[PDB]
Amino acid sequence: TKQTARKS
Amino acid sequence: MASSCAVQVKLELGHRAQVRKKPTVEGFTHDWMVFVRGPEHSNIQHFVEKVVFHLHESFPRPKRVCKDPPYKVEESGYAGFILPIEVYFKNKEEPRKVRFDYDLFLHLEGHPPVNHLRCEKLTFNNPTEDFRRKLLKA
Repeated sequence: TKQTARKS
Repeated sequence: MASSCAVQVKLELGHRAQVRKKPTVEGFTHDWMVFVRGPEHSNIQHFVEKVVFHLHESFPRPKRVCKDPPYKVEESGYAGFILPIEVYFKNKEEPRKVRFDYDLFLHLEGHPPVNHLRCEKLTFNNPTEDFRRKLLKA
């Protein structure tokens, strides 16, 4: 399912 | 040598991550905990010298070394990231360590907290006698 943003 | 041996040990990596109902003043929206352990709470310290968690560069002090069980890191944050984990063995010979790239992903507000388990099997072909007896104590 849907996940947060990543540090990127 | 007439005989040879392969010793197999099981590791369990995993993490939990939970949305805080109010973010910290820094904007940390999540509390999470990542760990390395053996199954059935077996004593992997018999052959594990330390576990190194390499956190994302944004963290202060991103190198987290756990020299004793529990091998875990508890932190608050705002985003998921790839977490390289180094498990050092009590072994003068090679392999000296093993590496796993752990996906520390976080879930959205309103959704269940993350609870993830990753099972890893290690095989050591013909270890030294001293390392072998440690591996078999686990």
